[PDB]
Formats: sequence, C-alpha cells, structure tokens
Amino acid sequence: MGKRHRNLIDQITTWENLLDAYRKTSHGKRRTWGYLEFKEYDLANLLALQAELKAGNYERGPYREFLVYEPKPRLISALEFKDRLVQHALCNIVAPIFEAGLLPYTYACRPDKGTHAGVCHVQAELRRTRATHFLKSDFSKFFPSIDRAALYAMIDKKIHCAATRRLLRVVLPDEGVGIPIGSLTSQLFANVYGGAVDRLLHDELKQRHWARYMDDIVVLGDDPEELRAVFYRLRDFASERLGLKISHWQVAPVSRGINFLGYRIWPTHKLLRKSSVKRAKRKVANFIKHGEDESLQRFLASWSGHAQWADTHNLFTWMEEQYGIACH
Amino acid sequence: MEPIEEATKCYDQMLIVERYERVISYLYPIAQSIPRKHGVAREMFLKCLLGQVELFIVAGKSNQVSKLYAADAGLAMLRFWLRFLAGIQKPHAMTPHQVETAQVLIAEVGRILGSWIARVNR
Amino acid sequence: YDQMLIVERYERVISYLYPIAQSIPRKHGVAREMFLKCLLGQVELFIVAGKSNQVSKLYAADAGLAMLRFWLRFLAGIQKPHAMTPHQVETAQVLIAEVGRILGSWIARVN
Amino acid sequence: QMLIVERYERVISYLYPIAQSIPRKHGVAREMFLKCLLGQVELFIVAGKSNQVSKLYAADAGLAMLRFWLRFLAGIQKPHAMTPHQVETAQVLIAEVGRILGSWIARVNRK
Amino acid sequence: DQMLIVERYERVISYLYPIAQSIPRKHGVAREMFLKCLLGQVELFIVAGKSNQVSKLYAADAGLAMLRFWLRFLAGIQKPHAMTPHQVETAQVLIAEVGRILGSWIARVN
Amino acid sequence: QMLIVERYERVISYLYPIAQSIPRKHGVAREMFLKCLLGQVELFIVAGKSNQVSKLYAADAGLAMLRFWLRFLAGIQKPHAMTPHQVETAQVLIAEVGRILGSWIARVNRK
RNA sequence: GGGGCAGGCUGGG
RNA sequence: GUGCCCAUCACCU
RNA sequence: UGGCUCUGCCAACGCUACGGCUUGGCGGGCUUAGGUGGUCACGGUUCUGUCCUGCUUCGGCGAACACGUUACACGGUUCGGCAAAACGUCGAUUACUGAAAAUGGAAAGGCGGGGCCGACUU
Repeated sequence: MGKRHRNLIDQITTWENLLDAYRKTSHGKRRTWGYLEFKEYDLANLLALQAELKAGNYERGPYREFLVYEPKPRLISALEFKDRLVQHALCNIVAPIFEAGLLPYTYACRPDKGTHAGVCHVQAELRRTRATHFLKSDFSKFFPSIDRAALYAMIDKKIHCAATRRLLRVVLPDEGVGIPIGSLTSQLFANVYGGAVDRLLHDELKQRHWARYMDDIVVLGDDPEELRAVFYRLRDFASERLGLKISHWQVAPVSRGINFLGYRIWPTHKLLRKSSVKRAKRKVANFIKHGEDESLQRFLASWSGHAQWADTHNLFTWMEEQYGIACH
Repeated sequence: MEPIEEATKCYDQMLIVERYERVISYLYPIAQSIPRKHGVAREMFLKCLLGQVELFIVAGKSNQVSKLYAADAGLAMLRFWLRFLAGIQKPHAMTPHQVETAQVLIAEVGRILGSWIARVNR
Repeated sequence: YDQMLIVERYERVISYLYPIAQSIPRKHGVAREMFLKCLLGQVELFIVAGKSNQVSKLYAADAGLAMLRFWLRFLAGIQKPHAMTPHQVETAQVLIAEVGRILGSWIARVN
Repeated sequence: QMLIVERYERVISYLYPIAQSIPRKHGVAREMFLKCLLGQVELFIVAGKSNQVSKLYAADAGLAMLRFWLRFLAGIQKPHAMTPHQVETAQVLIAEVGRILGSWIARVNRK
Repeated sequence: DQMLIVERYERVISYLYPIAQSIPRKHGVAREMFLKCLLGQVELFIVAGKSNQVSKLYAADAGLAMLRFWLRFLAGIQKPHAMTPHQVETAQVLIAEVGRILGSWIARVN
Repeated sequence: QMLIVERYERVISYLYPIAQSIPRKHGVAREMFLKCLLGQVELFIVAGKSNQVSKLYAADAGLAMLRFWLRFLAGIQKPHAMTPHQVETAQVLIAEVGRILGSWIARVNRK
C-alpha cells in the first residue's frame, strides 16, 4: 500500500486502534488476571500505553513461560495483557501490510484463509492440475529457528516507519534465532518469514500449485523428479537464506495422501488424521465413562466442525453407532 | 507501563464483577423496561442489580468472608428479583426466557462466588 | 497529608464526575443516584480511613474507588439515553488512578 | 427452611399489586412498604445463609413491620387505602410466613 | 412490649403523617426524610421487640429523638413552613407518650 | 447527645437554607447534601444513646463529610452554590460541633 | 520379532 | 499463552 | 424510568404561622460485538484380546478399522476466457526531489492471481 508504509506508529497508537487492540487482546481472555487487572483502569491504561508507544518508551514485559504437553510438549511463553495488547496494536497496522504481500497460497494466521481454506486449496489444486505427485515439506523447529535478523530484513522492506520498526524490535528483538511461539506478533512474522519460501516457490521456481500453512508446504506436481528438484531448491534456500532445516519431506504420488493441516487430502476425499480420530474417539469414550455426556455435546459440536470438511460421514455414522450421540 | 494497579487485588472479585457486569448488562436493560408503574420495584431491583457490584467489590478488597456471604445474599436477592420480575410483576417485566437467560448469568456469578467463598473458607 | 491529600486528589474525581453524574438522564436515575452516592460517598470512605488508620478502612476506600471504576464502565455501557462517554471514562479513570496511586501509597505507609 | 421464601413470595404476590397501587400522595409510605415487602426476601435469604437466630429475629421483625404496614396502609385515607379485606387477606399470608418463621426460630433455639 | 409502643406510636404516625405529607415540596427532602423517620420508627420499635439487644431498644430511642429533632427542625424550617409550633406541641405529646413507654421498656430490660 | 445536637441545629439552620438554594439542576447533590446535613443529627443522636466510641467516630466522619459538602457545594457544584463566605460561617458552626464532638470523643476514651 | 487399536496395572493428574 | 475454525449462548437490525 | 425543591388553573384527604402548603385532577415548561466451550497448528510398563507389518523417490510415509481408510460425491475446493486495470510482488525504502530522504517519493518494466469477465451452479 504505497510500498513504503512510512508512518505506522501514528496508526498503531491511534486511540481508535489501541481500543481495537484492547478489544482483540481481551477477546476470550475476559476471565484472566491480565484482563481483569487491566480492565480496572482500562482506558487510563491504554492512555499510558498509547503514550508509551507514541514516545518510544514501550518496553515489552518479560515472557511468562510455561509449557503444555496436551497438544505437544511446547514452550509457551505468555505475555502480559499490556504486551499482548501492544502486539495486537502492532498486528492491526503491521499485519495487513505483510499479510497482503503473502502469496494467495499461504494459509496460516491470515484472515479469510485458514486450516480449512488451506486443505481445500490443496484438495482443489489436487483436483484441478490432476497432480500425479506432490512434495510435502515441513520446517524442523520453525519458530525456534526463524532468523530474527533475516526476519527483520522482511519486517523492514515493508515497515519503513522507523518507530514501528523500533516497536517491532521491542516486541521481537532483532537478534537471535527464535521467534517466540505464543505471540501474535510471532504468528505473523513466521508467516512472513516462511513467505520467503513462498516467493521462492511461486516467484523463483515458478511453482503454481502449492500451499503453505506456516511451516508446512505442499507442492503438487506431475513430475516427481521436478518436485524433488523444487524441494532441494526450497531446502537450500530456506537453509542458506532463512536458517530453516527441513525436518520431514516427501515426494509422494497423490495416492499417499497429503498429510496437510490435520487432513489427509486426496483429490477425491479428505480423511482427517488418525491422531485426530483417536484423540476424539478417546475423548468421547472418556466423556461417556466420566458422566460428562453434556460437555461431550459441546466437544462433539466442535469436532463436528473440524470434521465437516473431512470425509467423516462413515466415521460420524460409526461414532453414532458406538455411543449414540448426535454427531452431526 | 505496568497497568494502573488497584490495591487489594482479588482475582475472584475482579472475575466475579466482570461476570456480574454481564448480569447487569442483561438485566439492567430489562430492569429499565419495567414500566413507570412498578418504578419502586424497578428502583429496588436496580439497586439490587447495580448494587451487587459494590457487594462483590467490598468483598474483594475487604478480604472478610462476611462480605462474601453478604455478596451471596445479594445474588440470592437478585435471584428473587428475577422470580419477582417474572411472576409478580403484572404487565410482564421479564419474559420467561429472560429469567432463564438471567438465571444462567447469575448462576455463573454464583459459581464464581461459591468458588471464592470456598477458597477463602480454607 | 494522607487523608487531606487523598481527598483533594479525589475532589478532582468528583469535580470531573459530578458533572457527568448529574447529566445521567432521569431514565438512568437509579444508576445516577447510586453513582452519585458512590462518587460523593467515597469521600466518607477516605474520611473514615484517615480517622482510624485501620488498613481495612483504606481497603474499603479502594473498594469504593473500584466501585467508582465499575460505575464508569457501567455508565459507559448503559445504552438507553447514555452517559460517561468512553472518553469521559478515560479522563475519569486517570483521575481515579491518581487517587488510586495515593490510596496505594497510603495503604503501603500503614502496612 | 426455604419454604419461607416461597410462602412469603405469595405475600409479595398479594401485597405488591396493592403496594404499587399506593398513590404518589402516599409515596414515601409506599416506597417504605415496598422496601419492607420486597426487602423481606433479603431478610429471609440472609437468615437462611446463616441460620443465626439474630437474622431469624430480623426476619420476624420484618414480618411484624409488614403487619404494621398493613395496619398503617388501612388507615391511609382517601380512595387510596388498603381495603379492610386486603389487610385481613394479607395478614393471613403473612401469618403463614409468620408460623414458618416461628417454627424456624424454635428449630434453631432448641437446636 | 413492642405491641404497646407500636400502637401508641401509630398515634404519632397518625398525627404526623398527615402533617409530614403537608410539608411543602420545597422542603421535600426534609419531608421524605421526616416521613422515613416517622414511618420507619415503627421498624425500630418492632426490631427492638422481636429481638433483644437493648442496642435495638436504644436505636428506637435514637429514632424517637430524631423524630423530636425533625419536629423542632420542621417548626421554623423556612418561609414554606412545615410544622406549626402547635403541630409540634401536639406531636411532642404523642412522641412523649411513646417516649415514656420506651423509657419504661429500657428500664424493664435494664 | 443534647448540646452537640443543639449546636449542630445551628449548622442545619445555616446550611439548610443554603441547601434549598441549590438549583433543581443539582437536585440529587442537594438531596444527598440534605441527607448528610439533616442526617448527621441522627449520627449525633445515636451516639448519644449507644455511647460506644464507634458511633462517635461515625458522627465525626459525618461532620467531616459535611465539611466536604461545603467544599463540594463551594466550587465542584458548577454554579458554586455555597459562596466562600457561607463556607467560612458554616465551618465555624461545624467547628463548634466539632469541638464538642472532640471533647466527647476524649471523655469516652478516658481509658 | 516389530506395529496399532481396546481393555490389565501403576505413575502423572 | 498464540492463532485458525466449529458449536452453543445472549442481543437488536 | 410511578419525576420536578414547577408553574398557571380548578377542586378537596387534609394541614395551616390564614399567607399558604399538601394532595388530586387540569394545561404549559423541564425532564455487529461479546460470552462460553471444543477441534487443528500426559504417560510408563507387562498382560489379554484384536488387527497391520505395507510402502519408499530412502527424506520418510503409512497400517492396525472412519473400512469402499472416503456420503466414491462434491463443496463455488466449478469450468472456460483474460490478466488491461486494481491488488500483490520484485524493480525500490531505487530513479527523482532535496545538503541530506530527512517518518518524501515514483514509474517503465518483469513476475503472480489474489484479480477480472462470462458460463453453469451456488
């Protein structure tokens, strides 16, 4: 939007934006110590935050680092509501000036693209193109390997406002190799970072059938030797340019199924991943033999959304036959 | 920056009040819809609805279980007011649905008050 | 000091909020009367606090300031007619915060 | 004993219609009668969250005050009074609540 | 006993309530406060009788004393007069009667 | 007591005319001021019977609140109701009842 | 032999 | 703790 | 918001310090977002059944019953045509301006499809 973006700290600290950031930061978190300690003097707090950001004295408070194992052993560093609000106020001005240069086929943490628009893009781009083959790649430890230095050569070919840049550099220092997972700022900058490989797939390499979801990159082909080339070129790039090691990759015939984004995406069907089933199966079974068959309806309604995309009719019949509960 | 601190920060009082603000935000509109007549009942309902926040707040800052039970008595009085505004108020005041909705919100605040009473009682 | 200072700083809250609290339409009259009793009645909370030094009295002064902040939130919500505009809440919260600072220092002094 | 409240809520259901009826003329009496009638629920509720006989006696005092209000509103003059029937046919309702309160007081007193 | 005081105080109310409704709108706060002191002292007596702390029998005395204040205050409140010096004399007699009963009751408890 | 109230009657007799001059606009502040002014008599009276110093400090808080009300009516009320002179004369009368309250506080906390 | 599912038993919780 | 979806809950256009 | 410490008028519960006040009618004035859940980006050991043990481009992907791993049928996940524009992106925080790009600042062009235009369906 002008290829210069050279006055964003004026828009980041607009009261009208910090109120959006505030409502975005509090959305869902209105039962937390952070919201409720902030809510007290909310607009006086946003007036001392606006005026911290406007001054260039905003300093990001220390990450409260816990860790959960239920999804996967992570290393989740939280931020204070003040800090998640500053991040929300950045990523209301700064996000749409990055998320607009993200090629259409990056499906992570950008509005109107999702897990579900991505799996659909892959299935779709699998049906059209009649892909005989596909390269699926994945970045080792993506966030904990993002350069935070060649990231700020992309967060700086676009921000050009030398105060947004210094707010971006408070909210995420320009030195190290570790974009924190559990930052709104970081979802964005990882999509941006990876977006570099998108513009080594789509720009260089002239790959027109792909999808990237944050660190996972599907690349439908037709010649499996070309897709192995593409991968080699993608890995060499993302290693030399971005410091990303490719954990897993494969160049499978579209027949193995593209284990993309929680689904297994053939042209014709889209089985979800067995993990999801087993987790859900077990979750349901537990709910039954826990007397919690009323929160199960809420869980079921949820998983009925994660699976309305997938070809889970058979599975939904099967789960209705095993426990009776109204899946769909 | 460090958000403007109140003293005696009680997570439970802050949480209960934010959840009770939803009771107010629901009931205050339908407390203000109560006609001119039934204005004393309304004023008394509004003083029970909007004045329960003070009961929670004083319970939070003056960490004394008495003020928490006074908060419980007020929530029970607010539950009465739902009963009253539904049944005894004649034009209508509160549609049966609205009592069902409000009772859910007050129940949420009831849960939090109960947990808070319990955590203090230990 | 202490009680005298807190009240003079709280007089600024009243000086700001009493005009706002007198503008609340008779419609929101119970809210207004309760807001005015919370605003003008927090002086009594401070006054009692500096006549005892019972730190519980300065905590119930904090509860009153917290109730006053509720009232700001609430009166900014009240959609019928309307009252404390989000700005008026912002300005008032700054004043109450200055009173909050003084109350906090006073609580700590007593501690 | 929470049949008290649900037996008192028929006192309210009887007395509230004729308490709203009390004209603006007798407005202070009405507001105080309505606060006695609708506010006796709080008296019962506080009694039932404690089972302290003090709160049970306060509930009794409120029922006795409500009986006063009936006799007062009887002689309030004009086509604005509580008709002698209503005074009697509410004292019956309050008496039922009075019986339960008495039993409840006794239950607590002889633990 | 609460029954006796209240029946004698009902005479105070029956005299003063008409007078306390005649207190001008100008002196409306004083009137509504006087009415809440007048009707409302019944609750003070009733609470004193349906319990026993003596403190409640003193709060009844304080209310009667506050009612006596209100009489003297309303007598010569302003140019919108409220209670004539006479109405005060009549009311003070009735309040004195309930004062005597309250005193005897305080004594019988003490 | 008796003498404190007789000296506070002078405060009321001075301030009540001032409180009745407050325009309709500031009617709720007036009602609240009048309930602070005319309602401090009850605070003195209840201390007079129930001699507990707790009731005596509430009388002091009420006098201090009445002094706030003078501050408030002189300035914070936008048409500064009480003229600065009237605050001076009122504070003299409140000071006289303050002296008596102080002596009474001292007489009670003799040991 | 390895492997997954559902139950054994023990921790976490 | 972060985002993406799903469900349900209020509430008027 | 059953207001008004508010007036004019008329009455009468009444109260009057005899002025009024009270009270009643009667006019006028003042009066989509959020909440809550729940998907997607705890194990350890032997045992008893139960099935798999296939694939590989050597990265890994599976399997073990969602069992036709699939509602075997498509989601506007449609089909064409374009790609001018706008968008994106590189050109570029470049040329240019100006001492300095300094919170100015292009473009030609190149690359996209994200866009466009129909068809058919939604």
